Amino acid sequence: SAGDGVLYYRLTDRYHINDVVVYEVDNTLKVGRIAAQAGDEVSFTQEGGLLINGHPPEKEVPYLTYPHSSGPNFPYKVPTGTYFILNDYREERLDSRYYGALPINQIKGKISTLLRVR
Amino acid sequence: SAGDGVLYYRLTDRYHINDVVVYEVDNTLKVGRIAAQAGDEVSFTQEGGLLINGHPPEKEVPYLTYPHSSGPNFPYKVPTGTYFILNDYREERLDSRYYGALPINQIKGKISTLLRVR
Repeated sequence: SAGDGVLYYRLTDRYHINDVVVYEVDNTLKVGRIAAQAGDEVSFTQEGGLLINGHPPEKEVPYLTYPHSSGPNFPYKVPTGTYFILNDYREERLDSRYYGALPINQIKGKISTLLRVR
Repeated sequence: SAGDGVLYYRLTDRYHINDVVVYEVDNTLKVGRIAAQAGDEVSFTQEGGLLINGHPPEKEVPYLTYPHSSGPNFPYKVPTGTYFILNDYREERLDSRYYGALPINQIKGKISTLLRVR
């Protein structure tokens, strides 16, 4: 039946690494995770491993991560006030691997919970 | 600082028209709204108006809605067990206007609240 169509907001102080966000690139609203923040250096191994400040993150064990051929040069320094976003399905490479890190106005908010039909 | 990276789920009985969902098309996680459900007929006016079962929905007043040239034929009958999804920025036309209505396995869940930095 008809819902009221009201998406609520809750104000928060800051985002965290690993948060699931709604992000906007090319006027497209997508979902991904914050992988790095201002000042971080993002790099790749040839074996598909993400490196952040020269360390392989513990939470990156599950992911096989390849660059986009037209994205930024790497190693990549995340600018002030921006967030480096990665899709959890890493073979959809049109995240910060193509766009670079995103300014905060392009982060629409964090998803803490999804409601889901069984 | 580092968050725990846990997205929670809450089980719900069903989705509603106008709900904001995370949806998957071409292995891409996107955000849009449920605009129509199984059995509904979706049509367009030339002036950019969505019609659902031959009525212009009250909540469609704000939206200027054009077809994708390679999407389904319209009028379009929403199949059993599927959801017709529209992006709120309607000029990003790669929603059900291109893909058709989506089966439930391609609806990842409903967003009720976003957490957002001021």
